[PDB]
Amino acid sequence: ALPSSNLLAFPIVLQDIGQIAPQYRIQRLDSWTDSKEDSVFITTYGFIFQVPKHELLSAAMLCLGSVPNVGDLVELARACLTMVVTCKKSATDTERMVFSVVQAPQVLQSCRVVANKYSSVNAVKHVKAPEKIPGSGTLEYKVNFVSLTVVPRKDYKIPTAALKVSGSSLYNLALNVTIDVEVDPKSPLVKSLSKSDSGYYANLFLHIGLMSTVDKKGKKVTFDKLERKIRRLDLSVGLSDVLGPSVLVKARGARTRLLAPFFSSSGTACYPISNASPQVAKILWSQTARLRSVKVIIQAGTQRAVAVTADHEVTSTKIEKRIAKYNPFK
Amino acid sequence: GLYFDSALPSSNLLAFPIVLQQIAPQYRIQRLDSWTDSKEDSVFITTYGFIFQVGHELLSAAMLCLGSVPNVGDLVELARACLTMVVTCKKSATDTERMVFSVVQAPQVLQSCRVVANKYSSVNAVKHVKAPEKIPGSGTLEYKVNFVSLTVVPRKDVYKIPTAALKVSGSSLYNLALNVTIDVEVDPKSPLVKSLSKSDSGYYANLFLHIGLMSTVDKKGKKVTFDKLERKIRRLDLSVGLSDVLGPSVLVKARGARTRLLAPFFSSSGTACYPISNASPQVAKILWSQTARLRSVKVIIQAGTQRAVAVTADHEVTSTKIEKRHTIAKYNPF
Repeated sequence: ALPSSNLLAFPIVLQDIGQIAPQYRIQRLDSWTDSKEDSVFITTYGFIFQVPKHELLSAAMLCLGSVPNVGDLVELARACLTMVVTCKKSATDTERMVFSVVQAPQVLQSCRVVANKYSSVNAVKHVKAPEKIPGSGTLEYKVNFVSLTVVPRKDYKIPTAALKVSGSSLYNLALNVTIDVEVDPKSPLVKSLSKSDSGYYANLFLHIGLMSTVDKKGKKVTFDKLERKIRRLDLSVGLSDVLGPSVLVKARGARTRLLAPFFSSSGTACYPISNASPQVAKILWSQTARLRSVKVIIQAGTQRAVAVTADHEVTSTKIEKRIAKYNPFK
Repeated sequence: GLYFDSALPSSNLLAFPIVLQQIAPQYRIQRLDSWTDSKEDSVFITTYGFIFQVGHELLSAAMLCLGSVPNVGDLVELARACLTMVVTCKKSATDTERMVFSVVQAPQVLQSCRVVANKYSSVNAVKHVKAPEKIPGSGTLEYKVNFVSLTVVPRKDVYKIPTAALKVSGSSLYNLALNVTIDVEVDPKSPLVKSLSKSDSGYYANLFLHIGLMSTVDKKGKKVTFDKLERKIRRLDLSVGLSDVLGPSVLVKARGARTRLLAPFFSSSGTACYPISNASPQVAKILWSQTARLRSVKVIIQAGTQRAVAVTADHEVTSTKIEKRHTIAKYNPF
């Protein structure tokens, strides 16, 4: 309380039985290296209505893709509001929400969702409460919040398969991230979070790369050595919105050969929380948040071994500026 | 451990932490087998319980499947043994957050089930933990089993469709699907109401399930009509129930022959089983804690590609039979 974004928890909000002002935010990842070839990543947030004649079922999240870093950004956000979108349930291996673009301004025509006229997304990652969405009827999605992020050719989402690579000659590099969330203590959201005296916070565990267990001359890397490599890697970590709430990791120092594919050639990686942990992602649709702590953790490199081998904590990383505030249009 | 008030079933404590602020072990058995015996028969075992932090603090409800043992012994003694298990857990991650359960002690009757044979299982956390965001990614944690749910069925009947055959799409196919609504017994004071549909009777949950594929043409030439498809589907003679094999799941059965496209969506004995925790993790975990039964199941035709679904209204065809005997049943103390 009281940013207007809190309503994006619907229906898990106090007044759930029975448009207030369209908001927008703009985040630059690197305000010093602005280019016309940078991409503007655009996320919508809003509400699924049943067809007043109009019933509020759920908050929902719709990624548009990107557009070149061209034009005035606040007007690009205004165009996101005049978009007309319909959605139905569907399902493939899981429940899907199919959104259809009915109409959209010309400025949005080069992003993937608008170019394709549709988007089909995992419903548990994109809808607050899919159990609430009828399998039939006439449904509508109303965009009320627009969030744009300008990102330099840091392009860098690790392909999912590479996040699942594993083996007994490897360690799994991972981050134990805790996130403070601002919330009304009488909100039902509060139920699923931890309580400290510093406040309510969420826990996230995130796999960030891989390392070798073994020397150039066969066995075997000492912990001290491993931690020196981690230290040199000199991590910084923030919260962002880049097609959904996202964890940004930046190495300011060199990568080892195994860690190298897990970052762009400029030392950055972007992790969509909605794949990492879908319940944390949806919380952050609605509540302001910032990193409480980030500890870097080493675990064995197969889940079988994770089960029998204790984790090695090393150090904290800096917290690198994790984000924009929602504002009304003026 | 901790408590829950006398009015409601203990199974309702499996909502934790989604509860408004004494509990003994329980079991339930579902029989999908015939009354006679065979060694095609297996006992699938699901456990439900709580992850505690030792540093003794209750964090979240959780579910862990163990796999299956042969149908031998006394099933009430098999269930009792499930409580003797020692299980720790910790977070890990690959592409997604993982919960890793480590079986530290297990009784001899379980030694052949998958999770006990290996001494661990590593599961998608959002599907197996009510509130993964409340679990610390370090610290001392234990999984304590309090509910054990057994399902006896022949092995050949638990035909779960592999992910890829469920994504198979096509311009000249129809998406055959089920629109499933589920009545759930829940108290109105319970926080869980928020995410449910208000019924004239009570509360329901909506679930939309992809079930097979059908051709837009008749073999030897197009183009199948409103009426012929109805024919084929009524001939399929679909029946649908709930159960707890591999967690809360939807059982789907066809009495009739399958067309060439539908075949692989059913076993040679016309059965299929869809874990809800894949279709919808949120409905699945509701089902941990509340009793429930099918409210209604309509058969639906959508286009064969997602692109086309988006431009095409759903055509509702018929309802299915509801196996009134197969429901999300309640537990009994030992």
